[PDB]
Amino acid sequence: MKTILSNQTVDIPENVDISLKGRTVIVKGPRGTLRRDFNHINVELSLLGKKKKRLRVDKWWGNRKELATVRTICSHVQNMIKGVTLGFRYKMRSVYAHFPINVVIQENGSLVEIRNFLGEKYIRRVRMRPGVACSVSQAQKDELVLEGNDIELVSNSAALIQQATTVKNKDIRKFLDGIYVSEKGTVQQA
RNA sequence: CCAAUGGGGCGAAGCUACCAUCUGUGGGAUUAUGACUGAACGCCUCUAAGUCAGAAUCCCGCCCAGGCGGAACGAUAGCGC
Ligand SMILES: [Mg+2]
Ligand SMILES: [Mg+2]
Ligand SMILES: [Mg+2]
Ligand SMILES: [Mg+2]
Ligand SMILES: [Mg+2]
Ligand SMILES: [Mg+2]
Repeated sequence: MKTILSNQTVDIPENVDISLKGRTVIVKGPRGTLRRDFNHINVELSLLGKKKKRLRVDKWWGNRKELATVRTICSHVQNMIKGVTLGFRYKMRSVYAHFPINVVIQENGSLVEIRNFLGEKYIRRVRMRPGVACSVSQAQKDELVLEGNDIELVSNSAALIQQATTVKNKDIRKFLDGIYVSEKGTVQQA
């Protein structure tokens, strides 16, 4: 049936000062600014309270499919606040059996050269979205580190190289090779 | 010269043979599929809203023809403003 009211609040930390024009939200703070346009979701955004301490999202007279769309806005706003405060440092491992996967990074995090995967002479030049920085960390042999603010762009850049390092026309249950996401965390801790 | 091209050789030009030689292209949205974020369902989840990769398929290009479709320009005789 049409549920008369569904709502969920987001308590924002004092380091962040959010605002909104219409239904598009912006989140700024220490690391940078992140925007998201909500023109597909059709809800009410109340930015109430002095010092803008909480964001409320209403849905009036919507059945189950639009009631499912209420918590996802809360989740995207909380992910954006987490990206602005802390960030998204996706650590990921290069698993191989025989051939060492040669990974190097061109243009300070914009492109990844992937070489020597199952003895293939073809190289993969996988380009990240601007905003995501790829790097090789210290004290670890096979490691790729993806830094960024937008969880969409960082995890999409992870999925690009994870689907680039795939084994074709073989048994992937035996050939356990490729670069795979290992740790999903933040840049700085809290 | 005649023998309805008399016959037999070689043979210009022209046509001709994968029987000689030359050439045959680039993108877009996407199917299947694999995924990202994320609820419904405190968790999970490729999907519900949103997003990515994606192909002899589809469409466009390149190419062939040019609309009872247009075009700018030139010259306009007893002829136009
Ligand atoms: Mg086989
Ligand atoms: Mg002859
Ligand atoms: Mg001859
Ligand atoms: Mg395409
Ligand atoms: Mg799908
Ligand atoms: Mg796509």
